[PDB]
Amino acid sequence: RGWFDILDDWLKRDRFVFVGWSGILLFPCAYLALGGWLTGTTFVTSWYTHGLASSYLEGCNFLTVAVSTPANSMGHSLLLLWGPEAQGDFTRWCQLGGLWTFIALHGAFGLIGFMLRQFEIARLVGVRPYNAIAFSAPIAVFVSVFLIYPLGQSSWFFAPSFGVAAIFRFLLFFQGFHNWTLNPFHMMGVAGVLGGALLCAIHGATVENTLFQDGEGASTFRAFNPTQAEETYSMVTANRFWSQIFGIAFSNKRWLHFFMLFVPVTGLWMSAIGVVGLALNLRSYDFISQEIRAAEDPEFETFYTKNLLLNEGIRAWMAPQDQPHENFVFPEEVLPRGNAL
Amino acid sequence: SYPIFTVRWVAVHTLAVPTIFFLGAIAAMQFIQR
Amino acid sequence: ANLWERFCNWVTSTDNRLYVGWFGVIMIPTLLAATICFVIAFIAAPPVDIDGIREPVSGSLLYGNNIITGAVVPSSNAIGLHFYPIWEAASLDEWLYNGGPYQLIIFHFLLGASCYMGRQWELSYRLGMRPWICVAYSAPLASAFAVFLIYPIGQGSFSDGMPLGISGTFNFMIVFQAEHNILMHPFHQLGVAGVFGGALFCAMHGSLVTSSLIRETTETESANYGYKFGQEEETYNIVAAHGYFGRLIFQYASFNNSRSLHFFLAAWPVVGVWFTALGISTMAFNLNGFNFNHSVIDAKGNVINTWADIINRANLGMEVMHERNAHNFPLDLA
Amino acid sequence: GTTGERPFSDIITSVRYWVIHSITIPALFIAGWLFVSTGLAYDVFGTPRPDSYYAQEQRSIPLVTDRFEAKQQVETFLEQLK
Amino acid sequence: ATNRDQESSGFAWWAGNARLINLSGKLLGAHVAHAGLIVFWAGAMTLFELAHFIPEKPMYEQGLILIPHIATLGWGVGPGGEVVDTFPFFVVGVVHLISSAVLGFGGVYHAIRGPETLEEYSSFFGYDWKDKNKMTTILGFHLIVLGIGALLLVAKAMFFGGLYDTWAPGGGDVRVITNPTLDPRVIFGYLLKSPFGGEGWIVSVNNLEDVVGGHIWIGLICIAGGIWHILTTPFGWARRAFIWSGEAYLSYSLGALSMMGFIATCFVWFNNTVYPSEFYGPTGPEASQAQAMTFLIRDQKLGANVGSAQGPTGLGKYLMRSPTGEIIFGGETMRFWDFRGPWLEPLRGPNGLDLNKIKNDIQPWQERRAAEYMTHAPLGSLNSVGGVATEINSVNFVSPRSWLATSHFVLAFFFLVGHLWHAGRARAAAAGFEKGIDRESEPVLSMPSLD
Amino acid sequence: AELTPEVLTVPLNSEGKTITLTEKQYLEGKRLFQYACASCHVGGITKTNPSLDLRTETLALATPPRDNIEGLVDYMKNPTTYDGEQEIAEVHPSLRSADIFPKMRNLTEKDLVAIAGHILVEPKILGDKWGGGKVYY
Ligand code: CLA
Ligand code: CLA
Ligand code: CLA
Ligand code: CLA
Ligand SMILES: CC1=C(/C=C/C(C)=C/C=C/C(C)=C/C=C/C=C(C)/C=C/C=C(C)/C=C/C2=C(C)CCCC2(C)C)C(C)(C)CCC1
Ligand SMILES: CC1=C(/C=C/C(C)=C/C=C/C(C)=C/C=C/C=C(C)/C=C/C=C(C)/C=C/C2=C(C)CCCC2(C)C)C(C)(C)CCC1
Ligand SMILES: CC1=C(/C=C/C(C)=C/C=C/C(C)=C/C=C/C=C(C)/C=C/C=C(C)/C=C/C2=C(C)CCCC2(C)C)C(C)(C)CCC1
Ligand code: OEY
Ligand SMILES: [Cl-]
Ligand SMILES: [Cl-]
Ligand SMILES: [Fe+2]
Repeated sequence: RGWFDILDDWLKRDRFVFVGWSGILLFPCAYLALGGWLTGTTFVTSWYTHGLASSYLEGCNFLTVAVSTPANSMGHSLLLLWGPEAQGDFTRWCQLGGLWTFIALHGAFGLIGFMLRQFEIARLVGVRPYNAIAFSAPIAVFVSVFLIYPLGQSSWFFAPSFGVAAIFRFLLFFQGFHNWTLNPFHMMGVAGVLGGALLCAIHGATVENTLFQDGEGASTFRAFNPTQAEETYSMVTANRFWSQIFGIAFSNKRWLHFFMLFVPVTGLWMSAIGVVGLALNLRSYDFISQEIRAAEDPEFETFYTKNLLLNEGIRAWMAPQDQPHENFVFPEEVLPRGNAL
Repeated sequence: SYPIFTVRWVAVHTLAVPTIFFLGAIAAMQFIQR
Repeated sequence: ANLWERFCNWVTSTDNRLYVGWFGVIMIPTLLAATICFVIAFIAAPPVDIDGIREPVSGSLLYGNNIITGAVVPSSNAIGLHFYPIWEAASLDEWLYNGGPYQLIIFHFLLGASCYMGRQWELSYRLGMRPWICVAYSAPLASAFAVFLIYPIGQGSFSDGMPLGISGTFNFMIVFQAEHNILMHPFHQLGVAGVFGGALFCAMHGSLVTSSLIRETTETESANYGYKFGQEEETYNIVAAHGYFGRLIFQYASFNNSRSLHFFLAAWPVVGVWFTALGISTMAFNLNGFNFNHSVIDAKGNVINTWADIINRANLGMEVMHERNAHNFPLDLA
Repeated sequence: GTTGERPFSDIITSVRYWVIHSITIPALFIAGWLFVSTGLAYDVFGTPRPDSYYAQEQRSIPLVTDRFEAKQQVETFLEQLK
Repeated sequence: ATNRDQESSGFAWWAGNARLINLSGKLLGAHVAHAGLIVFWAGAMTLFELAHFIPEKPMYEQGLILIPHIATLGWGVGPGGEVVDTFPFFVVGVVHLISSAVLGFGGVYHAIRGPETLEEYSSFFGYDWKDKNKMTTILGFHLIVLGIGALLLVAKAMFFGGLYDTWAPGGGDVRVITNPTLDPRVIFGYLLKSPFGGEGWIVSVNNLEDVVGGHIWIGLICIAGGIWHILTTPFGWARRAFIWSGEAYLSYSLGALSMMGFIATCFVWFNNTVYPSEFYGPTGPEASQAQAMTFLIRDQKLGANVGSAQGPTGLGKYLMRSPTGEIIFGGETMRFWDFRGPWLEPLRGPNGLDLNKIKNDIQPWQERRAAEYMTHAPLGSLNSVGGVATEINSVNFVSPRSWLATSHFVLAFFFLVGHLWHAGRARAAAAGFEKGIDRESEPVLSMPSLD
Repeated sequence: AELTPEVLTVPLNSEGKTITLTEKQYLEGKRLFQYACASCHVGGITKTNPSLDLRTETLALATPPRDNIEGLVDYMKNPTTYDGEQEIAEVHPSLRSADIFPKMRNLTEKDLVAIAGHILVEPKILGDKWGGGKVYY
């Protein structure tokens, strides 16, 4: 009954917002990541790091506001407030991109805290910690995309900026430079996400349309008591419907709900790996046999080669402004363009 | 007989009071002319 | 009974391994025609002048494609929205050149998938089920109509429909972004919320039911043997899964009604995908995504770029390179 | 059950609640408004005013090009503005 | 508490209008009050458009969808679609809006004050959804009303000043129609045209004679069907084929409205006869054709021989052949060679565009129309930045053809969803399992195993 | 940067006399140019004939010179080809053709001057972007 056991008691008290030991890590970091984003999109520019407006105060709307990444010349600096670049000057810190690493790092630790929170609450209630395990896929995505990818590149400049339109630019950068649609690791991630969404919809619709009549009203929602032992819908009729419509059906409810965990979780993990590849420019950019042929045979054309022409257009037309620190000067005459346009 | 200051109380006000502050800032922004 | 009644009983029989049904009577031949034509074309079809400019695009494996680059190529821009059955061509060779297999495949397939939707209703009625599974399928079905039919209609040509291929899909997506700023369109943003959220809620529900599985096995066997097909009892403690998930957030942010929980799982991705399909369907008529190009200017009048202007720079690179030989006149109006 | 706090339905319907917050909410709003309208938000965060993006005759962006002279660079650009 | 709560009616609040399925009086008030809202919106919106109308700007630069409907019927407009008197728009606006008050008064009266069920107050007005005889009678009355309404458009066109005719000689003009088309080979030939390119089913109707003619057929057919259903009751094959319930009737109409919504979408996008491009802006095909015309005219003025100019691909830069040989504009607009429009048909010969008319007979009004239509192509952004998606802000414009086609596709799609919803529910309801599977007689449990 | 009277000072005529506009006039000429001209001239290009733009160096080399308020007001009254050789009021909106180009009807001489001031001031602010087309977007 030492002071440690007494702090443990109060942290694990049943209250409206459970705290736990993991709250000490979670609540500060998640609040400061959140607040840093809200503060930055409201009040802070990207003028000196990017040559862009990026707050409401400058006249941006919700789609174009961002906490943008620090300038390329900062490298992978931690950009601590008391560090050598800002020297404690808060205003300078904002102007140099300090909010971006502020949000990225506090968010990294808030995510750790949230996963620990899932273990902590699971252990106290005595359930298996599969929801914590599922949360590894968001973590894998966050770390690969926001931390690993820029560490492989020249600087944090090329990480995602925290904004709706900023993320769209990132998407399109990844097409023009990395040919990321062509990457089998992104394709697996796509299948895992669209498959998760399929599983989500087909399972919910199947349960809603094989319910037993457990009440007398037309709103079927009131005929479920969370304490009841019986299944609320018919696994036997669902199984038959799908066996005859689609040829196969689930028969084992446990496997069914495990599969719902497995699919999206694996998808995101697979995309995480491909982004680690892209940190190194280890792209699936090309197909050598097709380039050999195309180079030799000016009548050979596929959708593969048409898309590389699109990529070359993205790179040339977007680099000068997207990478201002490079001082790209492209005369009109070197810009790639088809006829007329 | 409920408490009025709880952990929950701190939770909602840590969010709410900056939210309303920020709203007025954004409201005022709609009248900034270049 | 007479032969017609014998046939009607077979068609609607719930004893067939696969339900046939009246929708199935249309669905089976049209899907078989679409599938057989697709497999042959993907393997063997010769190049297709998709853009009507005598510049054939090779789509098939035998003509130098792999699984990722190969496609059934959309039919020629010279055809526009004209109907091009095999019997309108002067020879199979002419029909192959102008991309006839694309029309045959997509019309047979749209028709067959629409009956797939109907056939879901039909069996649900023979089984005594509630009928709305087919409503869920309408979201992927509507999305398919959008890319294969509605969008060609709005732009005037099946040559601007989505190719039947992996890289052809990407080509369609990139050109769509340049000409509509679909990323900046809220219906697509609703479709992303729909499928991200679907994947999340799929992971959540799966992880939560699994987390609260009742101990029914030893540690050496698969816990899946704790459920027996058709058992009356539930295999997990929903109260325990609520008690975990209620505390993870707060008590009322968590479902305790299994029926409300599952309707939420159905409704979320169905609605989002409805919207993104509506997004393609209305960008077919060139009501495009938000345009904020040069929306911010300073006291003098200089353009202060936002991230929207950077997106426009990339959009411009797709615009000026796509179909590089196809435009003679400065505006790309469809 | 209930973890012992007062229900939100109870509080927001209570008179004492709206007595307290008829003031706090609009005051917090006013303060945020004042934060922007005094021009104070520009100075705390260093956000350009509509007139201080470019010098009158320069079209180039004041982009920082050095890691440790960075803060020195941003100060020099702010004084070529005058 | 006559329904009005879940415990008695069986429906939750979010499905509460379903509490009215068997309260004919309260249901009547819902329909009339709703009709009030429809008439109200037609009233308010016209006045709004009228307040915001600047007769110097084209209608399609001003975000107008209702005034172009009134202009098409002949009122307020002169040669070339020029607005000559705005008073008829005011009249149309005020008269609907005044009407919405008497509609709303009747709706709110029947919904709140009047009898909740009509069946005891009068055998004529009350009904049971399952009375197959009463139902066809109500259908028959509404049929007659529709045929009358159809003939009102004939009356406007033949006896009350005519309709705006974009095709009318000399730039367009209002015109009395005196010889409507009655030849059923034409009128019903439209129903049998294929919907694909260059045919376009009934969307291809390109002259006021066919339009007025077809509305004479439809009005007479609707009046005959009104009588027919008033005097008949459904035959056995029809009795065995349908679900006879209130909700099933709803699903049927939802299906029909969906179908109509999709057709209207394509009507406004392709048809420039009953949606004159003078009022609605150029069609997509029309704008894209107008661009090739514009640069034919420019380059020919500099001395280009537009008929022999080989393009980059080998096809003609300005002129090529369609797949059946017609001479047509080149470039990507080759997909639009089915376009037909009053500004372009004067250059058409028996083989398509005529090189000699191109060399000699292009009037300045055609160069004006084609520049105008090309710079008003139906492209633009959600926030009404006109142009392609990569255009900078400046032009505040979205074509009303875009606005009308996008909205009615969305509406037609959601009504098809509503059809499937209510149709499937109506079938399940009628068979007795819309509330779920009976545990004590689960059907699948009484069926053989699939394998 | 800001909108100074130095920026708002444009050639009145070809004989080097200048006039100096106000903020209200510049905004007026932008609103009017949007309303009347931008459908073909957005950003200083010419969609229906990209070879002729609204660049000050281009208006300079027109016959007669068009890089001054009076020369532009004259163009909006009686537009000619680039070399002066031909009147084009029939296919270019002008006061002389306000019957066929109705958006010109309501315009007055002060409105034309506002539009001309906008066209002449705008490249002093945007530089290459004005009349440069999509390369500079
Ligand atoms: C709002 C309009 C409306 C509605 C809802 C009804 C509803 C009904 N009618 Mg009525 N009818 C109407 C208008 C309408 N009618 C008009 C205007 C006329 C005058 C011509 C008639 C003449 C009429 C007759 C003569 C009969 C009905 C009958 C019926 C009943 C069965 C109809 C049926 O089986 O569906 C249609 C279902 C079918 C299987 C029919 C074949 C459908 C094919 C596949 C469609 C394709 C051909 C199509 C008819 C025309 C081609 C157009 C195409 C290009 C799109 C039903 C209660 C029947 C009845 O019971 O009478 C008491 C009957 O015999 N109606
Ligand atoms: C959950 C709590 C938490 C966590 C994990 C972090 C984590 C972080 N913050 Mg945040 N921060 C927090 C709360 C937290 N903060 C709060 C409440 C505020 C409000 C004031 C801030 C305000 C803030 C600012 C303004 C900044 C950070 C920054 C940082 C980063 C660098 C910190 C650093 O270098 O540490 C250095 C300090 C330590 C490592 C602590 C050492 C601990 C002791 C002294 C070691 C000695 C122990 C002894 C030997 C043995 C004792 C044994 C025991 C039994 C007695 C890091 C990501 C910086 C950042 O994000 O830059 C990009 C930054 O600029 N934080
Ligand atoms: C077009 C819209 C529309 C219409 C016409 C109706 C009509 C109706 N509803 Mg539905 N309903 C709607 C939308 C609509 N609803 C929506 C969106 C919802 C979701 C929340 C519901 C949910 C719902 C439920 C849950 C229930 C109804 C019920 C009813 C019926 C009885 C209403 C009653 O007693 O209220 C009494 C209310 C009042 C007396 C308050 C006064 C409101 C009046 C009627 C409005 C007048 C305002 C207007 C400006 C009048 C001035 C004009 C005048 C000069 C002429 C009535 C026929 C009830 C029913 O079916 O009963 C069996 C019922 O239980 N509705
Ligand atoms: C289609 C809509 C509709 C329907 C079916 C009914 C039906 C009914 N109403 Mg209702 N009502 C409506 C609309 C409707 N009403 C509207 C719009 C108003 C507002 C004025 C009212 C106000 C109202 C009141 C205040 C009362 C009724 C009553 C009644 C009942 C007897 C009506 C009667 O006297 O008939 C007898 C038949 C006649 C008098 C023949 C003349 C009918 C009119 C004048 C012909 C007009 C035709 C018109 C040209 C068609 C075009 C209209 C429009 C498109 C321009 C009956 C159940 C009474 C009731 O139920 O008592 C409790 C009652 O007290 N209604
Ligand atoms: C960074 C930093 C920090 C922190 C800060 C913070 C903590 C902040 C916070 C802040 C915040 C916390 C803010 C908030 C805000 C909010 C807002 C801004 C909101 C708004 C919203 C809205 C707008 C909504 C609305 C809506 C919609 C839109 C739709 C639907 C409906 C609704 C109604 C919902 C410190 C100090 C450490 C220092 C260092 C730096
Ligand atoms: C039942 C119900 C409901 C519904 C309601 C409704 C639907 C109604 C409607 C109503 C209506 C529908 C109404 C109407 C109104 C109208 C009016 C009120 C009008 C008036 C007008 C006037 C007065 C005009 C004037 C003028 C003139 C003459 C000239 C120009 C100027 C002006 C415009 C000013 C709800 C949902 C709520 C809830 C539940 C129950
Ligand atoms: C006015 C006009 C015109 C004319 C039109 C007409 C004359 C119309 C007709 C139309 C018609 C004549 C229509 C009809 C329709 C039909 C339908 C829409 C049907 C449907 C059916 C159903 C839906 C059925 C179903 C079923 C089945 C299939 C099986 C058994 C069961 C049941 C019965 C359910 C024209 C274009 C010249 C020009 C412009 C104006
Ligand atoms: O993008 Mn751009 O726009 Ca719709 O067409 Mn005109 O060019 Mn071409 O044929 Mn495929 O695609
Ligand atoms: Cl392309
Ligand atoms: Cl072209
Ligand atoms: Fe489940």
